[PDB]
Amino acid sequence: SSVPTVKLFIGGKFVESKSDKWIDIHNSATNEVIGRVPQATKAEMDAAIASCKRAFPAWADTSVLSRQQVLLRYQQLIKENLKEIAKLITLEQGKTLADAEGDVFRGLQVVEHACSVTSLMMGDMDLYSYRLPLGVCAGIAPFNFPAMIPLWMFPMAMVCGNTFLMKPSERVPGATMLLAKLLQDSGAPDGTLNIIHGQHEAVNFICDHPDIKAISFVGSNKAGEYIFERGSRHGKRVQANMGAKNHGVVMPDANKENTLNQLVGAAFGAAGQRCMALSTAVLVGEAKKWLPELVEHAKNLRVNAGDQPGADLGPLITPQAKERVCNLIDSGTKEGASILLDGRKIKVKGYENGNFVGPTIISNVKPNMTCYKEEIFGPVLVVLETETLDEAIQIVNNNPYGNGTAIFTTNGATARKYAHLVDVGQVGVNVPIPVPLPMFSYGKQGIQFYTQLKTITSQWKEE
Amino acid sequence: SSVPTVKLFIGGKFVESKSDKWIDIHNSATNEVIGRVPQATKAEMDAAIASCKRAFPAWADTSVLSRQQVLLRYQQLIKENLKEIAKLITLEQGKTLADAEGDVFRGLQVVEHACSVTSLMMGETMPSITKDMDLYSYRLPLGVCAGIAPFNFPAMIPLWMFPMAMVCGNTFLMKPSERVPGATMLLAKLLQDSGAPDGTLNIIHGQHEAVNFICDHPDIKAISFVGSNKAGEYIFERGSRHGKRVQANMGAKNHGVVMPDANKENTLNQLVGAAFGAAGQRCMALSTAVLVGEAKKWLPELVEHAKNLRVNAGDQPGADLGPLITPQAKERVCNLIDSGTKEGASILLDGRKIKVKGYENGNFVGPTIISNVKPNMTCYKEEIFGPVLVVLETETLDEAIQIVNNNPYGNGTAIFTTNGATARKYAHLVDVGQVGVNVPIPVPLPMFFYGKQGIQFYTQLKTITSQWKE
Repeated sequence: SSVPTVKLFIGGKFVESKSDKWIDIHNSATNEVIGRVPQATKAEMDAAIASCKRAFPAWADTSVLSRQQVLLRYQQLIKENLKEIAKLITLEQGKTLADAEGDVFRGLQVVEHACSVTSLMMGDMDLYSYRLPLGVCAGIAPFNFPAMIPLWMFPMAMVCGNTFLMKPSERVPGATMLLAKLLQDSGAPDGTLNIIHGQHEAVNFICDHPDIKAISFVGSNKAGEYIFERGSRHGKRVQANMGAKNHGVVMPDANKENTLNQLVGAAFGAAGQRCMALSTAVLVGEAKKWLPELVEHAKNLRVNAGDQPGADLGPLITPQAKERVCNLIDSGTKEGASILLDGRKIKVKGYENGNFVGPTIISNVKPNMTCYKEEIFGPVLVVLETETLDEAIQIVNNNPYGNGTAIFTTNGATARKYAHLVDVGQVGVNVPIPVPLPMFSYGKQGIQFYTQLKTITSQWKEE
Repeated sequence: SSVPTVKLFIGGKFVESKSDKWIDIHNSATNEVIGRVPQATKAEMDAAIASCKRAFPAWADTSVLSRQQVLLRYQQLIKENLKEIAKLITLEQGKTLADAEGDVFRGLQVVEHACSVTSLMMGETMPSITKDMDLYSYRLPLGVCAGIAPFNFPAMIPLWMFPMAMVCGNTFLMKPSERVPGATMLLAKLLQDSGAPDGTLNIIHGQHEAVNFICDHPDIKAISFVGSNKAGEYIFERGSRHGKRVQANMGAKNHGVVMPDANKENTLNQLVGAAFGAAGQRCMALSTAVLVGEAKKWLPELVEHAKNLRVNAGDQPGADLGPLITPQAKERVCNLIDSGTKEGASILLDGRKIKVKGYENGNFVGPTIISNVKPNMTCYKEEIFGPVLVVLETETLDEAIQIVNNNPYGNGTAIFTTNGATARKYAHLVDVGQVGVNVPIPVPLPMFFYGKQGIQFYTQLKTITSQWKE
């Protein structure tokens, strides 16, 4: 009758929430409610913070080797229960089983990397370089890679000696809850990790509470800047990889078939619901003639539920995103954007009630049009036209923000020129996704962030 | 005389400043005008930025080995021109010859350290991560950089700041202090003599308007500043607004703690040398001290030692502390001492009425020791920036640690004791990164700037993923 509720995580126990506000988790494949996520109340969040504070000293006093072994056990458990995580992802977010498994494998690789770190966490002029932890940390997850967000923050935040208070995606909490259950089963001390669900109000609380020494967030630029400002206001550490559009340049000498295939796979893969999604492209020179074949390749994609075989792309997380992308495409058409493929009114047999949206391609887009300004975060690929490499480079640089940029070409001179003159953190050559996840502002940067330094100097020979 | 002006340095020529607004440089020992520093106009700053941008590409494409050679020749010239820089510093800033010598010595040491960033500038690569797929990262300069130094350390701070941006491949626009630009001009001349490509370094002089320009201009990528807390916070906020990365040392407050189980004579000597050292004008000055236990009964010995300090001009011998930076600084120090006295703090030692024979016109202020200070008093909250020592009375180490923690912009302190457990307790409880043990100043080298961290700051990473399959 009543769908199950999403439990919290305080003091090493999945306690139930007393809040009255509940959000229904609608299955993106059929819009069927499959869960209920509550909004953490003030008392619940205060108890979570108290548990994190009480666990901080004990967890920190332990040696780096104990935390390393705990994280190794957690990684082993994840590897054992990878199929469960994949099924939970395909159920909640509707992502394909293959893409979910790949995401879980990437998260496991990130965890392993976090484990491979050496004793670096420790670090008459007797001097020391003790790098002590910060304290109670927190994190906010977007709707792109919810199951993987905790796998980025928990390993480093813990091995560094800090307690974490996670804010998972209220619309995809199952994956994070399963990951936390596995972590607890790994043998970690009770109270080391805590989890609370909520909305913008919860983000405000987290950014306002003083005990929160650091916070990490990824997603839209608006929320990113908002969290950055509200955190810097309270004088606490903040780091966020702002989501941005990626521009995939295509030279005429590049491999036409392979380039088109990779573009159609990256842009429309998982309905473009990736922060590294290649939502934009630039056809240089004769590449303009590839629009018909690009549309054909896009059509060749097989739309189907994430749990069914042969599913190349899944539906949108929520119907609100479908309405948003529809309105964006309508505005683009009104402004004069020449659309070539329209998958908005797609009716997937057996799942018409879902948020499925077929591949969409748009050409003749200009930098001043809303299509180039607003982030689609959907199965839409806006195509631009240029006459020379310099034009494409300038167009890509004009973008206010960008995480990754790809250029398909076989000439080494052109590739090097593009990679050197471009102002993007990550540059890919013949690869639409330079890195599976945004590394540009973690690894070394994460170690430097989640820790501090005390240069204890002493000249104590006389006494 | 005509009070020779401080000409600018744009491109490969020391172009004269056409600005109408000028500031007269006064000698702190006699308050006599010795020079006129210009207030760079919009056109001059635009020309300097254009020169920096035009020089950037050639300096970046140049091999790092050539930049290291240039820095080596510059350090050699500094070694040769040590005495000249020391004399210019003693003249303008008013410090003692020994102070300027040590300043240039630390600058040269940091330059030498930076000269060995060759291995650090090298990138990394992983061959064949996937079939016919490779990965490699390139470290590249940020672009054009800027520097804003305080009235203290006109040679050490630039020598710590700009050479890193140079070796990293960036162009630097140094904004020297409004009060002591001569040393910076001499350093720039020496650098130009080192064979550095013209246009790589540019210097402009001006008031807060210059800082506003440097922070507002978009071409500027990174900005560095050292000095007071207010100016540092303002510059950091403006850079964050305009997107400029700013690294600033604003926690200039420093506290000293002395336990009864410590070397009395040596601790007192070190405190007297650090607090009143160079008239206590340096940012990282130990102008605050917390006396615990028998330190209260030792305070008389501290005053006796402070009385031994000979207030005399730097040019003359026996100079332990020189005159203040400006007469307004002396007025402010006197006002702060008077406020502390009115607030009930006993002035165990007074130096306001000091009169150096032959240099009364200067801004000389003798050692001042203030006791009975409390957290609610102004002398504790306000930064003195002078030869004044505020002494707060506490009973246990916990009280001193709490007093230190009450000052968040206090990233610097030291503890004097003999027990290792006490030192560990002080290091842990105190929320300060630079914690010293039986040392007056905890490694004057400040940071949020230099070393490998400096390279990371003045450089960026570009992850390149290339798969030349076919």
